[PDB]
Amino acid sequence: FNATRFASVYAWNRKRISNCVADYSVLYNLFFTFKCYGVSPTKLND
Amino acid sequence: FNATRFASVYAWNRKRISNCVADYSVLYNLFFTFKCYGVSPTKLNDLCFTNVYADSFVIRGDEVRQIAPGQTGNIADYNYKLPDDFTGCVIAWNSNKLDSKVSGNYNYLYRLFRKSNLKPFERDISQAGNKPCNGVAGFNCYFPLRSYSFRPTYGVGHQPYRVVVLSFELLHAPATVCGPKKSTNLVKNKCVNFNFNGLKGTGVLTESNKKFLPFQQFGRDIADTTDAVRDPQTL
Amino acid sequence: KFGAISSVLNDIFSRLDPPEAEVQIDRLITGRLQSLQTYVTQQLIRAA
Amino acid sequence: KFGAISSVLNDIFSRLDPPEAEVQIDRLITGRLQSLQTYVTQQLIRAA
Amino acid sequence: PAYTNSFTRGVYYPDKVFRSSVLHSTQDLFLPFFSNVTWFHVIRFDNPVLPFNDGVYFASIEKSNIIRGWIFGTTLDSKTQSLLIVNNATNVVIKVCEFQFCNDPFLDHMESEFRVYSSANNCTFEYVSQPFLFKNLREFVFKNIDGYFKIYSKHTPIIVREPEDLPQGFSALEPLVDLPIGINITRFQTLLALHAGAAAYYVGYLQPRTFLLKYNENGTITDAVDCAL
Ligand SMILES: *[C@@H]1O[C@H](CO)[C@@H](O)[C@H](O)[C@H]1NC(C)=O
Ligand SMILES: *[C@@H]1O[C@H](CO)[C@@H](O)[C@H](O)[C@H]1NC(C)=O
Ligand SMILES: *[C@@H]1O[C@H](CO)[C@@H](O)[C@H](O)[C@H]1NC(C)=O
Ligand SMILES: *[C@@H]1O[C@H](CO)[C@@H](O)[C@H](O)[C@H]1NC(C)=O
Ligand SMILES: *[C@@H]1O[C@H](CO)[C@@H](O)[C@H](O)[C@H]1NC(C)=O
Repeated sequence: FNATRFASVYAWNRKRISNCVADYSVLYNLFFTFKCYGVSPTKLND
Repeated sequence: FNATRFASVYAWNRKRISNCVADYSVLYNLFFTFKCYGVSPTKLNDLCFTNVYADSFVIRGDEVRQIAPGQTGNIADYNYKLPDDFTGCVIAWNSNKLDSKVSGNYNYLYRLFRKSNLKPFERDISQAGNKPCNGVAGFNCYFPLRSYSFRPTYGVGHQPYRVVVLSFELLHAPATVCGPKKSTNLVKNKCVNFNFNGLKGTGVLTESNKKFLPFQQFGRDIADTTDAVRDPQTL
Repeated sequence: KFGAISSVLNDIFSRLDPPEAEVQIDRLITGRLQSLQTYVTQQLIRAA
Repeated sequence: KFGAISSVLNDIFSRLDPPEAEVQIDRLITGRLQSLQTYVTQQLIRAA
Repeated sequence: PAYTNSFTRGVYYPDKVFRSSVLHSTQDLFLPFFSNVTWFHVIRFDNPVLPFNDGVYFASIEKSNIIRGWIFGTTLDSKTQSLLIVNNATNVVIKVCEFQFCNDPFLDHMESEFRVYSSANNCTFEYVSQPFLFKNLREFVFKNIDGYFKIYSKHTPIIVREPEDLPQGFSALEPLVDLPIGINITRFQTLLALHAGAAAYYVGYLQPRTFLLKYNENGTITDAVDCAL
């Protein structure tokens, strides 16, 4: 989420997130757009 | 709306509104957001409401999304919780010209921490663990009410936004609030389209033997279709 | 209610905007057509 | 699945928020009622 | 504490829509039929603290109007918000302040409010209207749903036979007032107007049960059955 330089759209960076416990509350910490498909934002921590 | 003094989010003040016509058109005239749930915004004028309750509070601009049905957050779970099935509007507008000072704003606070989640349409005007606090600050102890410390130099998501929530019920009681719609003289024993207290239907209206008790305003058939209505102007 | 906000149609028209209602009243029409098709099927079996 | 995201009820309640589920589970309920109306109709015809 | 039986009482009108000659099934918070309810008799004095438990059915049999009102609150002190009901010879005062109640909030001895409350902080409510209240049976149902306080009341005089018994009869409770209190009603306590007298009052708790109410002609609920009894 925080990088000195994000990747360009033509060559987007794909980061594999695994073998960890993910809390999605931290994301909302940083005007935030959070559109979720197939799932809703509140249910992610469940 | 046009009040200099509002209320803190933890102690939001709810204003009873009844026995008057409400022209929602004035609010539309006033920089403002008019997101409504249960009723769409344009249809509010041609409706009659049982009671209109205004929940007035001040929050930040990023916490407006917390004031929502089914939404979990700081303000939603600890300050002002909305029901999943209410009928009403949420109105939020930026007022940093009246609610921001250079040093800060200690008039408006928010409850940062609480023991449990707060039930909808309730207000709390009142220890994390380990040692008890006993009325003093210590380890794992916090003064739950923290100040917003507003400034005009802050970002737009942290600017003071004034939110009022207009809540009401529909077709469940005698309606004390109605839209500014002109009345029409009543005729009986004729097939006439009718709009009694926001209920629209085409039917023949006749005198009814049913004696409605004062609470009862409508009569319902086994198909849940109104079979009798008490005229608002004449009972 | 057939999965809608109310059983009556004139509330859904007055309370909700025209695009929003056509989602509720389509459900209501589908539920009432299902019930009427169930009534003409059971009446046909009873007629047999 | 009857056009919903899943056949089973529990992942639709755990994944989607209550307003969005009430449409998906209504689509499942209507379809399951249809299958069960088809079964009751065919049992009535075979019982006749 | 003594326990007595509620034979068919606790049934109220669920909504403000007439219905006549219709057997309508409603699922709401009602008092289970044939339920054990607490019976408190005062002439020591029985003025205890009782929990709310998402609904209270209150019935009182008295002559001299000793049982005047109630208090509702979370912890029943001045740190939290609390409701008050006080009835006198003129009117009734329903008042939601942050009261500091005494341990024995006996009304008057008149000495007026006296030791019902000591202080009022952040008072936000004040509904004053017509007063709520041989023996006279006064029945009350309190519901706190989504921040709305619903009171259902019915007044009908009753006979004796066996002393101080709830009557075996069906009487529907008409809605009286709906209040936007917006407080947490966890506990409650009645008020006794101490001054030669006698009073007795009954407390029952509501449960979410399905009731099939028998509306007939004139629009009155005359009979009902508890589905899960
Ligand atoms: C009401 O107060 C109780 C006190 O035990 C508290 O635990 C609970 O969270 C509150 N509940 C409601 C209805 O807000
Ligand atoms: C206004 O309404 C009241 C209903 O209580 C009725 O008694 C009265 O006659 C009405 N007045 C006019 C001028 O229509
Ligand atoms: C109710 O109380 C009476 C006496 O206190 C007792 O005999 C009876 O068994 C109780 N009923 C239930 C269901 O506990
Ligand atoms: C009853 O209470 C009201 C409310 O304060 C008061 O104004 C009135 O004088 C009282 N009546 C008495 C004490 O007779
Ligand atoms: C209904 O009202 C009529 C008055 O015409 C009365 O004779 C009858 O007894 C009433 N029915 C009941 C159940 O009270």
